[PDB]
Amino acid sequence: GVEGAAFQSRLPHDRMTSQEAACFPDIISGPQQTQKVFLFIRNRTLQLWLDNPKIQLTFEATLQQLEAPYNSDTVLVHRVHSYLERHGLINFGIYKRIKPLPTKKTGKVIIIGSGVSGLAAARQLQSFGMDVTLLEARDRVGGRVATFRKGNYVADLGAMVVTGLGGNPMAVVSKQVNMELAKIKQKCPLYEANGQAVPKEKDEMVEQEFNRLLEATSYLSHQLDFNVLNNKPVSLGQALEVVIQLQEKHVKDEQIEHWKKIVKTQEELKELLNKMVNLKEKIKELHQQYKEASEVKPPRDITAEFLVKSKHRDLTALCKEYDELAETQGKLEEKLQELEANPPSDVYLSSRDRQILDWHFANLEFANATPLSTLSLKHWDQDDDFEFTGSHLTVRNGYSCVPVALAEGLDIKLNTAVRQVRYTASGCEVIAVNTRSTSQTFIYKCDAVLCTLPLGVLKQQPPAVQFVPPLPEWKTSAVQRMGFGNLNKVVLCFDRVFWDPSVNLFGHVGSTTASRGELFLFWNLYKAPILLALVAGEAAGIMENISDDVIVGRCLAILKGIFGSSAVPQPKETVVSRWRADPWARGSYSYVAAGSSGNDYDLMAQPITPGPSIPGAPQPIPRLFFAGEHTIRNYPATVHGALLSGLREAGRIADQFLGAMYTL
Amino acid sequence: RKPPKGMFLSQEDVEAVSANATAATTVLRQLDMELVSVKRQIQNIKQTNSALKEKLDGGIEPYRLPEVIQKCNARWTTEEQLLAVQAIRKYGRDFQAISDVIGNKSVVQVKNFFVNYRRRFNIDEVLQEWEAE
Ligand SMILES: Cc1cc2c(cc1C)N(C(=O)CCc1ccc(-c3ccccc3)cc1)c1c([nH]c(=O)[nH]c1=O)N2C[C@H](O)[C@H](O)[C@H](O)COP(=O)(O)OP(=O)(O)OC[C@H]1O[C@@H](n2cnc3c(N)ncnc32)[C@H](O)[C@@H]1O
Repeated sequence: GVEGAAFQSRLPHDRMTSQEAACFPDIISGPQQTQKVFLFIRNRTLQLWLDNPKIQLTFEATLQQLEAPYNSDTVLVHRVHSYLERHGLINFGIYKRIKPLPTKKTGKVIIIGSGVSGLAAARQLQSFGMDVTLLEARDRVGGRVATFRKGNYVADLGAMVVTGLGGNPMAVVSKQVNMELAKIKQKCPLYEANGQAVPKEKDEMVEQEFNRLLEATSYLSHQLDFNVLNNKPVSLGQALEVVIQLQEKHVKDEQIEHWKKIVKTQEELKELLNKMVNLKEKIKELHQQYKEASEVKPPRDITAEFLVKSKHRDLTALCKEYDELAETQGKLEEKLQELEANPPSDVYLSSRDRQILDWHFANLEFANATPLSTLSLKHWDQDDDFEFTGSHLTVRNGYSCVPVALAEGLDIKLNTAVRQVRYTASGCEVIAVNTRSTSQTFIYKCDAVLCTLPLGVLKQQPPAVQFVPPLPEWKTSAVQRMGFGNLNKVVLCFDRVFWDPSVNLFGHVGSTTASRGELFLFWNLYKAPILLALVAGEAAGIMENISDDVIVGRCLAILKGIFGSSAVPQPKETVVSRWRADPWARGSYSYVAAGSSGNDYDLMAQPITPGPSIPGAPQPIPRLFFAGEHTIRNYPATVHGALLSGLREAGRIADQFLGAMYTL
Repeated sequence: RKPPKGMFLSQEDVEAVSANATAATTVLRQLDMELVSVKRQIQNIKQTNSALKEKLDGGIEPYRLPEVIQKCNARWTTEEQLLAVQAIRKYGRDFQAISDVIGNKSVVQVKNFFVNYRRRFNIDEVLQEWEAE
């Protein structure tokens, strides 16, 4: 309904957010009726934009289509629209300006990096009538949204997946830019080192154990509070080892008490036989006695008669005792045969079993772009709450078209490496060089600077960008604490598809746990015959120091093993990512390192306000702003997260320099 | 609130597997060594009881005795009075074993026999002598 719009805009349809409490403190402290009005006015405007997002949604346009009792308060509708338009909840992306854009530009902002966060902020700021220039070290826009293109071949080496349109802003962008979106069939068959598919009964076993082990950690972290150890934060990798150990321990604890039941009974029987043998010996001699008494032939005196009759009662008596004992001997004899044929589990996981487990671990090291030894046990899955609904997709025409679509109509200086950022009470100065010849030096002066420098760049020591004055201790510390990860990609261009073209992806189980991520997953995503091979976890950084030919070799081998040496030809063209080596990234995306938290992502976004130039002067305005995927606590390491951060700062910057007139 | 069914991990255990760098291997190598010790013990009682089973070959079939049907007559022949007194001295008050010895008398007649002939046979004196044993 209208309420679908609130969900698709990541907003609770039935209460006001902390954001809106700020801009509309009257309405939230006000009577619950005026609230309901507002939230409807919001949702309906969100709707109108959403239904067609290829055209600007002007305020007048909104008010026309809204009907009473709600279109009675024109100032509310005007406040609501202006709030939504500011924070890119409507009229963001690539719309068609109804009102052509006034050339009365107010303010000048310098944006570092033509990435998706940068691209999004620049369009918004320009959308708001500001002077924006984007500085750019590379000779192309997109940053980590790279897309390879040679002839008919197309394959991104950066992001390739849109994770769900359920509340994804990329949903809107896919209608503004013709993105050919294809779903990803979940089915992924695993193939072991030898080249034989894992049997279905095995596949399902290990996977289930995998999720079983992941719950295990969470229970251990939340219920047992196992989150510090030796004055160090516990990682997810440690908590997994501990859980696996404790399962291997339980296996043994079970065998121990199983055989302990068996030897209790053997001992219990062994003492039965002892009675049996002694009694049988006794019976043996008492027979002889009864027999000898029987031999004295009659006629006999009563004592000699008594002695037959009584040795007869005596021997029958012992014959019943011993009869009851082999009644009991049979009762324990089968129990021993039972328990010996009811043995519990021999192992917890076999060598071959674990190897399959590792692939699930490699797959999980790829999702977070880091070895599980570094992920925070407590916090690594905090974004896993805000997931989008729907299925993950890919971009058949290359994810490169989004940035390029955004880059339309913007001032972008490529081959321009920012090298010192200099911000003071009266304005800022950005100093860049030409990348091709580092001779040419450029000085850019501006009211504010938006920094979308990758976190790996901000991390670099010695610094590749100098901040004057230096970033304060709270912001650097955040940068140290945070995780910037690494996940590599190999793109294999062939003249003929010899894979199962109904499988989007299939995996390869590694030989050892140390190299679980070395090319452990392949993707068939494109119309052209192209396979993508992932390099995750510890394998990622190690493989950057290795010849491409070698890497494509190890690739070829693996495929040959899976499909036969004569079905896989040499690839016509090949490319391999070296993201950590790239100096304009120095990583792939951020992760929630152990000792970090989500708070750090919010630290990363707080803007910097410089000290007064003249002592005793009034508190200055903030001048340094941060966006980028590492700055958005709720949706990190994703293209949409970068985008939303860009929309966010452009909203922040603009309220700061153009003024927010929507708080009356 | 509870760990996923079929995953065991108690507060007690986790600490023991975390206390030292090699503690996890150390405990596991105990149970490993302890399991073989109990396994070797099992062989021993198997060997011991395989022996004790040879000694019981043939069971007691050759030492068994045939059963005789025996209608409980209530008359006390002078002989079977004398079997009773000897039985009393041999057993005391196992009224049942005594009944087994005579073979034609049941516990009740056996039981009150002690009273009808208590005087005439000095049963207390007989039992008194039977106590000393
Ligand atoms: C490297 C890479 C990045 C991504 C991916 C792959 C690779 C290889 N993606 C994936 O396979 C899977 C990731 C993934 C998937 C699902 C989930 C998830 C989680 C929870 C729930 C559901 C799903 C999580 C992860 C992938 C993906 N984002 C996505 O949604 N889809 C994907 O499927 N991700 C991340 C994405 O790629 C980035 O998060 C975003 O692309 C970054 O954008 P920004 O940081 O804003 O901007 P920039 O950083 O892109 O640009 C910087 C500009 O600064 C320039 N610059 C530098 N230094 C200087 C200087 N000194 N002077 C001047 N300019 C400079 C630089 O040269 C560039 O010009």
